[PDB]
Amino acid sequence: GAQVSTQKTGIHYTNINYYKDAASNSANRQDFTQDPGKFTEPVKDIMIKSLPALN
Amino acid sequence: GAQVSTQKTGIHYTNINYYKDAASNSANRQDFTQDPGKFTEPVKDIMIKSLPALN
Amino acid sequence: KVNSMEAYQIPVRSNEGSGTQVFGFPLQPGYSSVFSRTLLGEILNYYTHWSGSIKLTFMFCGSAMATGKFLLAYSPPGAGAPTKRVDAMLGTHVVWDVGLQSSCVLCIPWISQTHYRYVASDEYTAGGFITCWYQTNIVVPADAQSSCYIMCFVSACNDFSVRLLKDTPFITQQNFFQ
Amino acid sequence: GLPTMNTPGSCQFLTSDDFQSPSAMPQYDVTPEMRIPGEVKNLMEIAEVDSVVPVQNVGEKVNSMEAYQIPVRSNEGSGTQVFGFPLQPGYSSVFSRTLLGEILNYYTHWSGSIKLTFMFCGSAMATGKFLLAYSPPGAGAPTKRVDAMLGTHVVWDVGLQSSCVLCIPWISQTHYRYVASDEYTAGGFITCWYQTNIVVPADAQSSCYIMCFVSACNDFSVRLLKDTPFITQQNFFQ
Amino acid sequence: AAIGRVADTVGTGPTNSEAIPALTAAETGHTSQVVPGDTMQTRHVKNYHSRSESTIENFLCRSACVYFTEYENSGAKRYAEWVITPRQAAQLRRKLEFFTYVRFDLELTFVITSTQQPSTTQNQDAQILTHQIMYVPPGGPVPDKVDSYVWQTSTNPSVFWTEGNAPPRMSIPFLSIGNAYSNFYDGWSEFSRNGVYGINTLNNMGTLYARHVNAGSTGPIKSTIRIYFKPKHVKAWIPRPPRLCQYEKAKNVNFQPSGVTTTRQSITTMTNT
Amino acid sequence: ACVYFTEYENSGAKRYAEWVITPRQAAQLRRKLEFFTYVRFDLELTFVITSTQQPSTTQNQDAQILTHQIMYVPPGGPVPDKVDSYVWQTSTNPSVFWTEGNAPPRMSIPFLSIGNAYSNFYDGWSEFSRNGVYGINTLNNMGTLYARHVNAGSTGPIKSTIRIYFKPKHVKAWIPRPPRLCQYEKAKNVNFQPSGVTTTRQSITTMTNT
Amino acid sequence: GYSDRVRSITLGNSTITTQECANVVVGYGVWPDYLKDSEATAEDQPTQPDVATCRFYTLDSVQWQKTSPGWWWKLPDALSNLGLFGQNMQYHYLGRTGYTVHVQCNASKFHQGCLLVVCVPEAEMGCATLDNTPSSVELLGGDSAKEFADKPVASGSNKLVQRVVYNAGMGVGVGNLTIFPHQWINLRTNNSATIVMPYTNSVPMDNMFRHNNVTLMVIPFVPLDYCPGSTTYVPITVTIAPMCAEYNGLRLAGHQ
Amino acid sequence: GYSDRVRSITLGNSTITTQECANVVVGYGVWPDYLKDSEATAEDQPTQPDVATCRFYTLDSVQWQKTSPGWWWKLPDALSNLGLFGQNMQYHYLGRTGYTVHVQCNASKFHQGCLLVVCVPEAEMGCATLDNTPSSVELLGGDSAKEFADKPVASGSNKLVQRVVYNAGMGVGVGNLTIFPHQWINLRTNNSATIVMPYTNSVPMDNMFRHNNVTLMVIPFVPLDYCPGSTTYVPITVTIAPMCAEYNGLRLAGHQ
Ligand SMILES: CCCCCCCCCCCCCCCC(=O)O
Ligand SMILES: CCCCCCCCCCCCCCCC(=O)O
Repeated sequence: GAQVSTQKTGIHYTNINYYKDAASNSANRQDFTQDPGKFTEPVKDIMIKSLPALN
Repeated sequence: GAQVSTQKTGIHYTNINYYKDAASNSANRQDFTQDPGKFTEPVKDIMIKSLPALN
Repeated sequence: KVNSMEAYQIPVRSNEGSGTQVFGFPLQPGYSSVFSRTLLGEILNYYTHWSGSIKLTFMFCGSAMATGKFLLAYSPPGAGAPTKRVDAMLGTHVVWDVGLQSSCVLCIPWISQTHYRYVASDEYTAGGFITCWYQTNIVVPADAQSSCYIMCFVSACNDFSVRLLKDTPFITQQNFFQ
Repeated sequence: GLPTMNTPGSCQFLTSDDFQSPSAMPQYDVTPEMRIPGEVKNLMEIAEVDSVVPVQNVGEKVNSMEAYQIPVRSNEGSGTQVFGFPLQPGYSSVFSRTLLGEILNYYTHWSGSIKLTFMFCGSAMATGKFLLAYSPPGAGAPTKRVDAMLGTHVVWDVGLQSSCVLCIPWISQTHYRYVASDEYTAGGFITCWYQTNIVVPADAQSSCYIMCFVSACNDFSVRLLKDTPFITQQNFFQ
Repeated sequence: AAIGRVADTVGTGPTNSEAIPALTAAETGHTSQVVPGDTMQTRHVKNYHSRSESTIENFLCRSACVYFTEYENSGAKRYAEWVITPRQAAQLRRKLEFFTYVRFDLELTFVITSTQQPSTTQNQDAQILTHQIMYVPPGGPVPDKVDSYVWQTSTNPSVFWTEGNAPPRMSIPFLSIGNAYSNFYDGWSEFSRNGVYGINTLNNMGTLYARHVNAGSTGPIKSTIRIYFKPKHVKAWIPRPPRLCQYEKAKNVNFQPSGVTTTRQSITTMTNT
Repeated sequence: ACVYFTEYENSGAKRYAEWVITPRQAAQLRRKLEFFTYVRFDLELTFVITSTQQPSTTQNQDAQILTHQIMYVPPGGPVPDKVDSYVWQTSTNPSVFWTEGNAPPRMSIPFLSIGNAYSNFYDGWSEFSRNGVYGINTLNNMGTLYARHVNAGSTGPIKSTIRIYFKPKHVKAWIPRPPRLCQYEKAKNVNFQPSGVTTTRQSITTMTNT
Repeated sequence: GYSDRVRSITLGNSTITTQECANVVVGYGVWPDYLKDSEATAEDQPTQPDVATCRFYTLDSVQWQKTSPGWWWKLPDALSNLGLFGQNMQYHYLGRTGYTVHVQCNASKFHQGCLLVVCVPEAEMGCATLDNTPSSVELLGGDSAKEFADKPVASGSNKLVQRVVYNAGMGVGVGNLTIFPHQWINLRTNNSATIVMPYTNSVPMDNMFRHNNVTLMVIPFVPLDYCPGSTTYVPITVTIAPMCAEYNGLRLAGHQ
Repeated sequence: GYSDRVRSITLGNSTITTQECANVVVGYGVWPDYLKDSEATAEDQPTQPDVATCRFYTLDSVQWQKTSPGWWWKLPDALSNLGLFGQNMQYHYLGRTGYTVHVQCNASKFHQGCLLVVCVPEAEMGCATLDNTPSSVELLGGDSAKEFADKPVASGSNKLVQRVVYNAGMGVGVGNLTIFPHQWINLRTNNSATIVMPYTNSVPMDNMFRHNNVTLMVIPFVPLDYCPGSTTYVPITVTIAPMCAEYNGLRLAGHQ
């Protein structure tokens, strides 16, 4: 049982893990998740862009 | 998931991409498209061979 | 001043005129000493190409009683850096009026002939000039300091990206540390 | 000829590799298996079995059964310490050569609660109560009974049930501890005290012994396989 | 958009309301979310730029030489030894230190090269060299000589390599005793706040030992072993300011006060001077 | 196509090589690429690394197998000043390590342009004043390549040559142009020495190439 | 969380902000807009530079001194040399525009004064010498204010402007200038003044050099005043942005 | 009738109020909370004093002088001697907490300055002498700020801290301290700064004396300044409140 993912472009590729340890697998170079909020905007009260930050 | 194309002749071959980047794939040696018009014949008014080019 | 908090201070004070430049640096998030060591700049320096708009947030740290308006401007390359206010306002700009809202943003829109720019220096990849001017001079009352400071924050926009991973010039050594 | 391309690691010989290799005895018929009592599947099966701890390393005693004896006797007071060793199942000389310790010494990390079973080998007529305690690190080893009872403890009362257990709960800031010594991985101090001194009748020996057994609990595990320091040589034996 | 695509530019027109995207208050600790269209008429732009090369994984996933020593055919130093650490090299160390805590598997690669030493030995005829790298986890017997029993490695993991072949390589799991490798540790090793201080109180990654297996020739040969690290399956938490001052010592963050940046003439000079 | 090659030695003055990346130092490939104004393609890189023992008076030489290191430094990155500079750490710079005897090292490279296509010609300047640089070279900022040995090998002196080959893959070309007629003169511009339109012949009636 | 004191205006590659404005006065209720086909005469395809011409042009500042009588700027004119808006004026016979006029002037809780920002359409001016008419050089100041006079201007065969402030150089009560789109910058509560002016004229389009359909005037009714200690240089800056600018009758440049 | 300028926080028998705060920064978006059973190792029943330990502890004030470089406090430490929170640290091997850090500092419409309140997790510090590591006494100030230096600190076989402010004693750009939960007290608009910090560390719990997972730093980027007449002593007070404090591994007291 192989897997089949998408390559990087502007097609797919096949992968078969050969080792009993996950540590042996290739890198996870395609995790494109993003969550800036944790850093930019860690305010308790939501700040609405178009509004004044203070009133 | 491999692919299967036709070889050059006057039969097929199997291909499996092994890398995560399309840049790593083999050449695209079988694109036989052709469009001479862009170069030979870039006239705005269609010129009909059997006709006179000027009248 | 690079060896003190003063490096992060932008001098502003009441004058006997307006139009006076307040500062001016280029749009070289990667190269210019102004940005190069920033959070944004540090990251850029691990890459070869960059693209995207940039935000320059300006916080007025004068006193509650101090007032005034400044002209934050961005002039794309092609001509020289504007030398007079009347020439900078001909470009992309924001007239910031100081008030209860301490900070104000000058969004530097990514205008460029190519999709990406070099993080390193290169005139093809020229990015233009960012300058500030006095729109209507600082005006404090008596008993309120007439000389103030303005801080400048920088960060990337949601359309910012970086390419071609490389090593930073900013870190070096001569022998394995012991 | 299938186009191939060797990668780093090729041709090497990792001691812990795991590959297939041709048999030198093609079609050899192995001897059929047989039911042999006591099979072992995991070393932890062994580490869960009590073994007598040598609490009394003191001097020359290590060369006699005395190493496994814990001196207890009637006193003219209570509060007296009876023993005290650290929680270093791997390093401390007290544990290091134990069944548990021997195993730990083939690994780098350990985790889990430990059981210290104490058997009173006095005489049927001898009585008394002891305070078995475990003080997590952070402060020093308790020096008085009144300071040890402030920690995790079990007041054992000797009686028909000869043995009593002090379960040393795995308290620690990390999931695992080093088998080797390291202060980050500090494990605390295990001490015993007299709760109510030994009290025998006449014609019954007032000086006794207490044995100490150690074994792992069901939440014990070990990681990172390594070689023991406990075995060495200078030349291939003849 | 496309998982990793970047935001597209929303076309905007003339405004004249009381909406104030441009006015905010940095004191909040909040970073402004303004975009071009907020302070100027913009056109619409379908942006296809990806942030693929900025993932924590792609950023830390490149082999990096973190150290290297040498051992010789014969003489005094016949075998090498190195207390494992990523802080002796500055390149990789500065990247990892971009984050407070980190977790990852590691791809190890070794570049082993030999060089003939100058001597006066007649007719030298070297045989192919075979090396042995061996890892000794904290607590295990150490080799005291190139022919110590310890190189038996009944349990210690070790690689045997022969010059000419591809660099030896192997994967290593996330070996921390904790839930993540710590890059910084503002604490001590003793509860009295004595003993060691800083990152090095947590480093107990054991030692690496290299040696030849055969002497090869009658002449003297020196071998260099380069150790490369390559983080795989990375997870990083709490980003921090990038290292500014050059590195001074390998077991602590000690530095020599540095200026905030390079200088320039005046706050009006468009040049780096 | 071999687009360039330099050498670096075991010891001495030049112990490491360096080359500002360019396809215009070789004439073969350059004339083909210049068949079109703009071009876009990925590139298959191949390196042929060979060594040769230098003549000296060193007694009993006994070379160990050579291991080389090629390293790419994108515009803006620290450069090596000596064969043992910290820069060869390559924590981030991409680099290959090769050992003599093995097949030529090889690797793929994406279309690296800052624009939507590589430009083969550029009738413009680098300055808005129409000063500074002129021509194709104002766009070339492909960085530098650096080679070196990793080990000295023997006591004797050895010289190594590194041949760089380019192979365009996934090609797209636009606006064909006349093939280069005049021989190439310089690598950073189209400067030429006026040439005749073709070889000659006797008269417009001669069926022979004379 | 909303205050009419705050506001922001974007036009082209330029944005303006205020944290102490009044409302925003919109012309005669009309908002600028291009010329409708049923209201045009010029038959040629007009040009609408849009972002290139309808942006914020910041003029030369001016000092408000305890005695300043006031200033004024002819509008088609005040920008005739600024960017492409000017270039289009020079190259075209016909032009048509509206403007977002923004007058800035901050002081402090301790200063005082009250300016009158007003857009006067068709502000024909009088002459000091009753037998002549002011000269171009005396009326137009292009991007640099023109000052009003604290007191009358003498006759004497000159082509000067009767700049007496209380007469607005038009021979009318200065205090009746309110029938024109206006706002008051009263340093006490105010800080800026914004006025959007729709194209005004008796014809669809007109030549931008030969005619100045609107004239911006700033005139203090309550003079600036502070106290020893408070800063003394309180400038007044004017920013104007063309709106829906159209140009017809293209030909060779030059304002000849 | 609602203003984000006003706010009030209650934790235990203590309440805090502000009429001029900014927002409230919440850690890395995470809000403090006890340790989940699937994330623990310490097998013993923890102790949650709650109201007795998670209250507002007000530290020693500090004077902000026109030249003050800045201050800092190691967090597990700054409270190690305050109330039962401290008593629990002394009596337990393991502890885990988050904090609501509140930095107060009022001035007046006439003063000026801008502090940078920041919570730096794992703030390991450098030494003046490159061969040693700062001593406990030089790093920890427990409930009394530690000052940063206006200029470098000399070497010379001592165990001092390289307190040079623009380097935050960590060898990094002080102006990049923003990647950490922070707020800015800009006397002009601000007046206090509030930051809620979730427990951070590479392990579920840790010993509170041997380790200081967070370090609070206040650093003026814009120095205090006023005028003859305005008061001169402008203090800065720090109040910190533990949140969801848990303790394991009970034993005899003492921070030995
Ligand atoms: C032949 C087997 C070799 C095994 C190589 C083991 C190397 C261990 C690597 C540990 C990685 C980086 C950790 C820094 C440690 C710390 O400071 O906590
Ligand atoms: C070890 C990594 C090596 C990487 C090799 C990178 C080589 C870059 C090739 C660029 C290609 C041809 C471009 C001509 C450039 C121009 O004139 O615009």
